[PDB]
Amino acid sequence: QSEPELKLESVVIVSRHGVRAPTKATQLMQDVTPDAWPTWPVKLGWLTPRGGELIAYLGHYQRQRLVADGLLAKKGCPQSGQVAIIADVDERTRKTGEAFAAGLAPDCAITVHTQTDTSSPDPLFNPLKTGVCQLDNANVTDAILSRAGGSIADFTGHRQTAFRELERVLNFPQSNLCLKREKQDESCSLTQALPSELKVSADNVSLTGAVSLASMLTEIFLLQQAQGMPEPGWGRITDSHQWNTLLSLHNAQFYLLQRTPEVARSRATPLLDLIKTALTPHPPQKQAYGVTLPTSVLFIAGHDTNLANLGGALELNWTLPGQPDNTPPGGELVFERWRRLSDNSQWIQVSLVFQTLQQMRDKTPLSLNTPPGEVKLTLAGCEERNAQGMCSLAGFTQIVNEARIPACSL
Ligand SMILES: [Hg+2]
Ligand SMILES: [Hg+2]
Ligand SMILES: [Hg+2]
Ligand SMILES: [Hg+2]
Repeated sequence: QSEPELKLESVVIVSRHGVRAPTKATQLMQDVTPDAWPTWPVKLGWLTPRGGELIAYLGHYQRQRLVADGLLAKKGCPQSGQVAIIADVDERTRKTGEAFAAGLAPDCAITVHTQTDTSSPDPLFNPLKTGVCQLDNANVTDAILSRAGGSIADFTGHRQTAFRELERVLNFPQSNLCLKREKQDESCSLTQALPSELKVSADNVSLTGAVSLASMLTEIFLLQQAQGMPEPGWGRITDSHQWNTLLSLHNAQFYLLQRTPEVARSRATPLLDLIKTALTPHPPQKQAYGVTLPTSVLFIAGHDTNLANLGGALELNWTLPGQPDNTPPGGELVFERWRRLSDNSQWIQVSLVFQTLQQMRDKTPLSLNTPPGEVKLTLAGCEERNAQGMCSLAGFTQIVNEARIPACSL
């Protein structure tokens, strides 16, 4: 029988937390719609039990997947120091680490390690926020505007179709913001009512106005859908074309703020370093958290921003069939190191594993027979590839070494 020419020796998964309740409930959010936003079963920004289940499903699937690839045993708890789970200090990331462990190795109680001080932010997930390093204001301002086509105005102008679709779902025309409009000489418009400005600081970048509101609102509609709520968007979202149109406003903000190299490289350095060191063969040592690397499987519970920063820094681009959000809840950036049996050469493969919006909505259990969506990624700047199109260890290491910003390493 034909035998595999490659052998999986290491897996590093950077995952976004699972489905959570919206992070905010502001006055603006209520003024752009005459309707009442549905309530959630958990606290704002917290993981919902359903979100935990969905993550557990992926954990269940990865276990079956890894067993078939021979990296994890089919029975029993993984051997000590074989599986490592790290998570940002947030409740939602911590719980995602627990949901994955429970799904990967039920009743095994794998430890979810986090930074010791959980009341302070973890630089691993954003070195800017803690001051490890800073953004070049002028340079970042120029790069974002450049990618925006010169101005945020031209940027939004090109997405008015998506913006009017959002207004339709919000019944924005009968909203307070619209009704108490002073300049009613003109038609109600989200981009007009809320001009979007680019704000760049040493430790942060943001978009004010309709761009960020739209990006948040559309994500909330997706969350309702994934959460299984009766009628996401008050029942005004009836087809896949509408889902994509709405979410495009979300992916668009991430394109500008999280994918832009001038922000991405810096923001992803700590993770880039952890990933490379975890994938590079070495004797069981550390990098932080009281966890030994290298190992066999490393699961990192983070955020969508991290997935986008890594994509931008590694020059990885993707679209997920059946999933309008490019960095969906539970979404996994999978890094694997395979060894070519023929000559013992090392190769790295990158994928994006995720549950389609329907698999979330229907809470469909995952397995080898019913796997989650998956897209094999190609490192744009990698020259030395193998038959399967994987990048060589050396090639990948070169890519990581040039993308990272040393001043931002931990
Ligand atoms: Hg720990
Ligand atoms: Hg190490
Ligand atoms: Hg490792
Ligand atoms: Hg998102």
